[PDB]
Amino acid sequence: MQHKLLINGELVSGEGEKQPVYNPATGDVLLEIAEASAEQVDAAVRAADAAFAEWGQTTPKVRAECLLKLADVIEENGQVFAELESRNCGKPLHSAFNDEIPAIVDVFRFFAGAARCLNGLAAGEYLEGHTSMIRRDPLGVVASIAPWNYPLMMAAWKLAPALAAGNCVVLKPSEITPLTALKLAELAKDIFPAGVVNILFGRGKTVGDPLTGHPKVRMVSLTGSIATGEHIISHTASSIKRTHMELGGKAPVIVFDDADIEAVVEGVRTFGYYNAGQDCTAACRIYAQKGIYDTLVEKLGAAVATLKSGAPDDESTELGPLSSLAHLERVGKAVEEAKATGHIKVITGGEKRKGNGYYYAPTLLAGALQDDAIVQKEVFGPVVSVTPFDNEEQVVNWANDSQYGLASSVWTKDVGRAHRVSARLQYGCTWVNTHFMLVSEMPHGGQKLSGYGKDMSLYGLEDYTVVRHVMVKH
Amino acid sequence: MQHKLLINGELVSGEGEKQPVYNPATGDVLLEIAEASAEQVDAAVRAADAAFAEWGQTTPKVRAECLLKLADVIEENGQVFAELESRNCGKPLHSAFNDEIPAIVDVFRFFAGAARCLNGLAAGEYLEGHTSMIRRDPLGVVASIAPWNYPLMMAAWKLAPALAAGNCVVLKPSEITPLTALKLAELAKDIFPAGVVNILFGRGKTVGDPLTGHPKVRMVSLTGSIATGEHIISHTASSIKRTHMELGGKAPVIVFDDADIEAVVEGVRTFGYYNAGQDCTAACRIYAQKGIYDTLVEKLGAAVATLKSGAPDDESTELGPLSSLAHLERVGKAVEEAKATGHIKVITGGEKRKGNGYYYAPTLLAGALQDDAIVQKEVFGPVVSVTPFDNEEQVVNWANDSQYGLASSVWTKDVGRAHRVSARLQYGCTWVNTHFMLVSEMPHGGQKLSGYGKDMSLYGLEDYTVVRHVMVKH
Amino acid sequence: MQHKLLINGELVSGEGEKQPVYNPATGDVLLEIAEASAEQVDAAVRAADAAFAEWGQTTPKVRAECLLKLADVIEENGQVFAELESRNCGKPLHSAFNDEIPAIVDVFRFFAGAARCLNGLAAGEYLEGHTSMIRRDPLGVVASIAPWNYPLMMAAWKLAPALAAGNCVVLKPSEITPLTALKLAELAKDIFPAGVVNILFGRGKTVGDPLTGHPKVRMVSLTGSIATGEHIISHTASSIKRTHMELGGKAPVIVFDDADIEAVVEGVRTFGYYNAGQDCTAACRIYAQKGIYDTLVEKLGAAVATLKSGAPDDESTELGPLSSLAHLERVGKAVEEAKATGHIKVITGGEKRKGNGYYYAPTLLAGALQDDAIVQKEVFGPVVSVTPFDNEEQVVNWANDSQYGLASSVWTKDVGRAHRVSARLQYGCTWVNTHFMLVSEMPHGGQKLSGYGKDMSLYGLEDYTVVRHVMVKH
Amino acid sequence: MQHKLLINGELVSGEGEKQPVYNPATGDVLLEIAEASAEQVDAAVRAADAAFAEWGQTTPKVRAECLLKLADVIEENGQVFAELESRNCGKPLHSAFNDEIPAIVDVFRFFAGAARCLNGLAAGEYLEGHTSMIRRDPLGVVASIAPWNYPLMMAAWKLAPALAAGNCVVLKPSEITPLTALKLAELAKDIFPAGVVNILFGRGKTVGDPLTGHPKVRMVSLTGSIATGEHIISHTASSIKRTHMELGGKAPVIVFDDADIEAVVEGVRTFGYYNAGQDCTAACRIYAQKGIYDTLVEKLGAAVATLKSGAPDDESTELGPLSSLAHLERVGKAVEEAKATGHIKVITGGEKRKGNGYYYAPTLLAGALQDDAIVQKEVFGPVVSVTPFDNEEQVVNWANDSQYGLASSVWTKDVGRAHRVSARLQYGCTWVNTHFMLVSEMPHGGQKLSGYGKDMSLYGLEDYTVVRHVMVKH
Ligand SMILES: NC(=O)C1=CN([C@@H]2O[C@H](COP(=O)(O)OP(=O)(O)OC[C@H]3O[C@@H](n4cnc5c(N)ncnc54)[C@H](O)[C@@H]3O)[C@@H](O)[C@H]2O)C=CC1
Ligand SMILES: NC(=O)C1=CN([C@@H]2O[C@H](COP(=O)(O)OP(=O)(O)OC[C@H]3O[C@@H](n4cnc5c(N)ncnc54)[C@H](O)[C@@H]3O)[C@@H](O)[C@H]2O)C=CC1
Ligand SMILES: NC(=O)C1=CN([C@@H]2O[C@H](COP(=O)(O)OP(=O)(O)OC[C@H]3O[C@@H](n4cnc5c(N)ncnc54)[C@H](O)[C@@H]3O)[C@@H](O)[C@H]2O)C=CC1
Repeated sequence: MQHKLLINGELVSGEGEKQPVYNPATGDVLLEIAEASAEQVDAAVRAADAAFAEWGQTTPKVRAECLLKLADVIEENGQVFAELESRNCGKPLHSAFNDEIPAIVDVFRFFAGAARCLNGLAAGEYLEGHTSMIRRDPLGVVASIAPWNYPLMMAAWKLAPALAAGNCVVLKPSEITPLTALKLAELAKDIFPAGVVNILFGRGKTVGDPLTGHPKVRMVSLTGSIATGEHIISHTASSIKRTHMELGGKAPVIVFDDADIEAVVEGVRTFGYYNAGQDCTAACRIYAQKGIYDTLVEKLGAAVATLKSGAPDDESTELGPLSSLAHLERVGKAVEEAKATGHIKVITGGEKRKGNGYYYAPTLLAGALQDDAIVQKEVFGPVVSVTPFDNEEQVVNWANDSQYGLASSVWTKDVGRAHRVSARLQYGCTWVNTHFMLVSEMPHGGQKLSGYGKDMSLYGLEDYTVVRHVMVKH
Repeated sequence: MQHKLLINGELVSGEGEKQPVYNPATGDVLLEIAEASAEQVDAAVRAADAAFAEWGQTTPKVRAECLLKLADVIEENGQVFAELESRNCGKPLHSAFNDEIPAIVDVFRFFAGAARCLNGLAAGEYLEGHTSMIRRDPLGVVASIAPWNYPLMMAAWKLAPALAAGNCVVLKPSEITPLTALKLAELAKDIFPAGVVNILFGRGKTVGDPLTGHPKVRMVSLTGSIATGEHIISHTASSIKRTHMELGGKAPVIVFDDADIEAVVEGVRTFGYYNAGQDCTAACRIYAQKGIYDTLVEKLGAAVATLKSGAPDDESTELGPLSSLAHLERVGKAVEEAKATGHIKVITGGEKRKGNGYYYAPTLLAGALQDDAIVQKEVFGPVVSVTPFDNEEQVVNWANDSQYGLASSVWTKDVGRAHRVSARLQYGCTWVNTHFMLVSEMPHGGQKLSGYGKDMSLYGLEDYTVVRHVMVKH
Repeated sequence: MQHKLLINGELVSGEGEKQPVYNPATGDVLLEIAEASAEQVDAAVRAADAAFAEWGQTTPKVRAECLLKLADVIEENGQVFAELESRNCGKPLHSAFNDEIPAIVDVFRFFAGAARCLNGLAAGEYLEGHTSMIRRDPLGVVASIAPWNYPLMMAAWKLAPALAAGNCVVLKPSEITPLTALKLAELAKDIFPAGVVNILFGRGKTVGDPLTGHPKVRMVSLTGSIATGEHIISHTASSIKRTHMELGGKAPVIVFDDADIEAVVEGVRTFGYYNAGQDCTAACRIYAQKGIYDTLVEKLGAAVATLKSGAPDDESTELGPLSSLAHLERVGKAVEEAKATGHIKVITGGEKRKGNGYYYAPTLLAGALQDDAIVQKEVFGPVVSVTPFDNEEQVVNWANDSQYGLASSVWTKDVGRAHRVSARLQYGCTWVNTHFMLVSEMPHGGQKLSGYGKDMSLYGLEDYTVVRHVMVKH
Repeated sequence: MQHKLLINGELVSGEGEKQPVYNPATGDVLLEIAEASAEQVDAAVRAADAAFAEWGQTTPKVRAECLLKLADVIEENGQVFAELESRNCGKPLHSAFNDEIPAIVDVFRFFAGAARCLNGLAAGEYLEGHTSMIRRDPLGVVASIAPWNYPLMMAAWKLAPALAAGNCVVLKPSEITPLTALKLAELAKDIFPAGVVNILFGRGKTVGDPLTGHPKVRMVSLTGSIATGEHIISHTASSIKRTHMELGGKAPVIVFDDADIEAVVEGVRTFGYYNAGQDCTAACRIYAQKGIYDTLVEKLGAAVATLKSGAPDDESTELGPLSSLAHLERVGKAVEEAKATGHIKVITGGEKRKGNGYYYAPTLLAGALQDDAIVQKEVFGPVVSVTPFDNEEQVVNWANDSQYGLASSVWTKDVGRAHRVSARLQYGCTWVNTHFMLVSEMPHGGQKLSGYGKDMSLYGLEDYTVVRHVMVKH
């Protein structure tokens, strides 16, 4: 149980107000943790700023080596990290341990390698008698704001490319889920020079506002809700801060008549509900051609109904709780508002579970229409909707008439159709005949209200550099 | 006398309010032009949105061809274009014809070539049994907002990459300098399909606010002031619009003891006052090493005093007027504030010219200190200040202690020093033993409050695309 | 009608031996052209080496501009180039004019653009206190050897990236087909500085050998047979000359049971027999799944039998003659070899056309086995074989057990299978559900005995550069 | 000492003839090692080729992990590798351990990361209704030939990119210096799947020729002499094998009047004679402007003469022996022909050292002229020549009139000139005011008779891939 902030190479108790941290599987408080005070946010940013003079002139190879050691330390401590995440998030331990930990280590190893591989334009005399070259320099201090659904994983996605690029970082995890960030703080303390990495604790208003609005923070990076994104953008507009934003999605799952229906069902059973659907790429919005609609709904309803909820440290557990009491009510409301339309049918689920801890039933809803709030707004819970469609053109225009733009999939056995739909979809990512898969080499990020900017890949690193032109007269 | 807007392939009169356009050399009204109405702003964006369906799916080759045509049409009308810009802007005719026109033509020809040269990640199996590929797709409707200092040039810088990336465009020129834009509108009418290029006219509040606020606008690109920049980021925050920003600069000209002093004087006499200093890269704030400080002030004062003001259409004319009455007043005020410091000597200039038109005397200001407003804040007039400095480390630190980050130069004969200073400058571009030189291949753009995003280069193209990951299960 | 060599900016008669050039549709001599003498070969190389001192220091902009004006000139002379190519090669006029001319113009336009877009590595301090940058400089004099199948087109493929990169070029066309290249010589005389382009006439032994063996030639680029590839490689090994090689292919066309059979027939009818099959990507070797083999053989033999041979200048003509008397004998003996195998049935064709000029009948052969010479060796004629297969793995292993690696296609409606096979095929190109399509943006070039290096695309330009590291100590 | 071959996952004794390995400090025989037999060569290529089936389809993540593992194993055994290298090559122990070992480990760590960062072209529709993507797939079996100057390091330069690209490898070390190769074999046995790495022992003619001439080998990579290069090119010509060649250089050291003479002296003293000058980037050829010529020659002579020879395992030792008796015989004869020219003065050295072991005296030769053999031919021993020049243009022309193209440097304080001369030099790399410095991210490789292709950097990985165009019809 580690509870202190990391500021300028030191572990320090927050001197701000204490706040409760819950075990969502039971509703019990794990502990109370004191927030960073106004003075602590400011000290953190100042240390980062002072660390940048030397840190921002390091070589790729030195940064690469810091990142590989950070990778090793997380890997050697995988068990402890999974346990804290499962306790804090209610993730089934086996899921946290087997799926997330290996990914988090790999993010770090991949960004170590990428640090050393940055592209440019050929240097030469584009104007007679002058030599031009292009560099990628870092920006300075980055404010990173991580969400509650993948606490350590988001932390890794924000830290790794910022560091790789030669910036100093001030990280605020969600106040719901600080436990693994504060264990990382303890373990990562001496890997980077003092002030290069600072990790704080507390709420958006009390810690987040002073952080993101500091005159020395040159870039804010955020993964959370659109209203938060909107807020950070206006709040930092007076200093034209670089922003980097991932604000959720509402992935259409387009299933045509020639899809392997069993594979769709097997897929959605996992991708609709994994992490209780609190996932920015959740397979939550099915468009199913009218030919296969009834068969899909029946078979999906029956596969979803067998998802096993239980203790997170039980291996048989597939579906854990929601993140907080408030989130549970949020998800519950959305479903009741679906029900209230009169044409949406509950195929299975649609209830909070009995007990303490924040469990909602795995839910499937059918007969959802394009203009329904269930289709158009992100629910972020263990809830999947099904909408009938007639034809390719109509369903592509529906999928793309969305304010979201992060992820999507198409299920069809036809080569031509898969490539047509793929080319047209206005989403950061499109899977063909699967969903959900990410690799550290391939960029994750949105368009429209989903945001802009990439996590993972070389693009991810590029977002934390400024491209510069130096032209030398002969 | 071309006064009509281009909306959906048609030349139409503005149905909003009449406004005056002036000749800055004489102070006379050139004509009055009806602004675009609220309804016309909305029709333009609707046209571009509907045109995007087909235009976003065109090939690189087809967009390139359209862009070569556009280039052609500008070069065929270069003499006319240069005349309109001179009349509206007060630019010397020979300068607008011999410097601006070819560069404009070349911007379009460059971007035609780069539309076909877009980079990606090697397609392949990053996860066993799944082929990943990476795409660069267009955003939709771009709202482009251009300044009054380089009206046709900035229009090109905004039009060329956005079209090359596959977007549709709604362009608003400065209400002060619309004449080349409206001539472009007539000339380029049938080169792109209806709705792909739309050009309007009117002020920021009455036309720019409803344009950048349109729900169908996905990206807003602005060259203009910091205040305008902050306001647009605030205004479009609610829809997380991509923003692309170039908000000016204050280019440090760092001159060491071993510099070629006569080449510095020759350079600054051009690059300080070209365009009356209304240039986002003007050589406007000199740091001069103490060994050469007084000789430089001496020789620069004498060279700046000879700069010739006169009729724009006269080949001997070197310095034209400022853009408007209010911008003359702004510049004048700045100069007076420097005087009132008590420690700043006027070496030459520092008065408004008698006569009609908005002429300001070419001005050198000496004894400017680091913390003076004349050093920290962009004047955007024919005014340069000179500050003495001691040593390399001190001056780099002073130069980098700015809210601006666009352009800069270092003058020194030593290779080591030139590279050391160039590596450390926090500026989008640094020149060595010159200033001011731009080529279509090399990006131009800032950091800090100068903004982010590039114009020109492969990078300025990348800015109008979304990176997409498509992954196909085997 | 044009017969002079281009040497150092002058048009001059060969002083070597006269050689005959035939019209292959009639077997008549078009004219006799004197070869470059050994002195002229030396002289053209020394002119290119002399021109390289300035040409290799030109800006991308200037090279681009040369290339666009060359593109204009070809376009302007489209009709004439098509007639000469049709006369000298037997290509149906409509095809040379409508297919080849527009691609040739486009190649030069594409490379104009790509010349300004060359990639590199971010410049920076990879070693503390040292700034490294990466350049892409030209090699020098490039000897270019073109084949008889696509005379002007291959001339464009060799010239365009070599010039774009800043090399000087000494081109040798096939002695069988020099006519468009000599017209090129006249037309292009003055677009580049003297000696930057040189065009010669003559055979391999008398002209190629002295050219490719010249001490100042730094790179040889050849499209032609494996034996000429082998020979050039030996003959230039003494001076580690850079080689660039496209040596033919034997494209596997893989047809699965779920293919659109009618589309495969339509495709192979054009792509097996376009240019009388004298094409490096011809669809010449079908592997047909057991399920559809017999249907495919029946439908294909019926489609092949309608191919209309006749006067090249007739709009209805689809199949022109072979390139020479010797090539006709070669093709003929290949077909008699299959037949003598005792298990290959002639479905249609399989003879010489009556009359003069070098026409072979459009030919389909069925029952060819994996180890038959008809399957294994390039015939380069209007001849296509068909071989049954059982399963996917078997046939991918068959297709890959070849000495060729240039092009290939897979025909299947199944997305999974399309991507599996495409991933696995050991060929420079793989089309899915089509064949033969090329674009200037995408590379074309082989592996194994097909050679190495690309034509078209940014990669094609890269092949004519040396990457250089300049490291500057602080 | 370890003497066994690594073939297909097993350590086996050579079954060919026994060859002596020498300690070049003393002339003692270290041991005898049996060569691979022709059967063993064949068996190695066959194991690699069978290993490719699965190894060529691994993900970048997997290969990178094998590479990080191998880096870990070399690092963990750093002290032993350096001892073996020292005993084998006469390298001073402190030099091999402090300089060579860290750089070798880093090569592997670098390539591990680069394996996951491969660039491509943007996937999309370059031809309407067709989706194009670009991949980078492995070649299959690579034969790598390592030299005796940096045995382990060159084995890493060849192994790391070939493996990162997805190829299998059969490495032949120099028969002179196999000890670290065969220690690596032992230690690396189980890191890769069976047959993915194979390490043989033996001579160019008995093991080399059958290895590089094998039908399953698709690429040959050689670092060695020009003769050897020319021979590998002719010998593999019949199968058009990809070759990859680093064949030496003669690096010009260009020293202008404004150079820091003391820095030039301190530089060359190290870079002229490190590794007894048996380096392809040796600072061996000085061009010294007439103003500073006599001072440089005096001071250089005095620095060179203090170079301390002595036992390799002694900390004070700076200069070790040459690599063998024959190489010492060669070096001594190159110096004798320089003396017999009648115009070269021996400033210091110019003799074999008394004793056993192959020590030659650190040697400085003055008054050598542009056309002398000592200036035009690589010597590869502790020998440096000095040539007086008059002007910049003359010396750049002198430096570029070489059949070498690997490395070079320029020493001058002037920014203009350093850039002018760097841009013009026809050398794969140019240092400015230093020489010799290599880093993993930056390519090393030549042009002209120094060969082509690159070691280290992303370029060096690209050299072991085939770019492929996959195009899917809609
Ligand atoms: N990755 C995620 O956690 C995502 C969450 N959402 C949605 O957010 C909705 C409602 O609020 P929450 O969900 O609790 O997420 P949120 O946006 O409120 O929280 C994400 C992060 O932003 C921080 N934050 C909030 N205000 C801030 C401020 N003024 N300055 C700086 N940082 C600030 C939070 O403390 C937290 O670390 C939920 O429906 C959830 O689905 C949507 C997309 C992604
Ligand atoms: N190009 C640059 O980087 C420039 C920096 N500046 C600085 O700022 C001053 C510029 O003069 P101004 O005309 O006042 O403003 P502005 O310089 O920012 O004009 C730029 C463009 O933005 C538009 N604009 C203004 N308000 C808008 C709104 N609410 N919504 C949409 N578009 C809007 C204008 O109509 C014009 O087309 C100068 O003193 C100079 O110091 C000025 C001009 C250019
Ligand atoms: N003077 C003569 O009697 C010659 C006879 N041959 C023989 O005749 C046939 C030639 O037919 P193609 O199919 O045109 O050969 P090819 O098909 O590979 O022709 C491709 C191009 O390579 C050129 N080339 C051929 N040998 C060369 C060499 N040694 N050095 C530089 N360039 C060279 C050709 O002139 C042509 O431009 C072959 O069967 C070959 O054995 C080849 C060259 C000369």
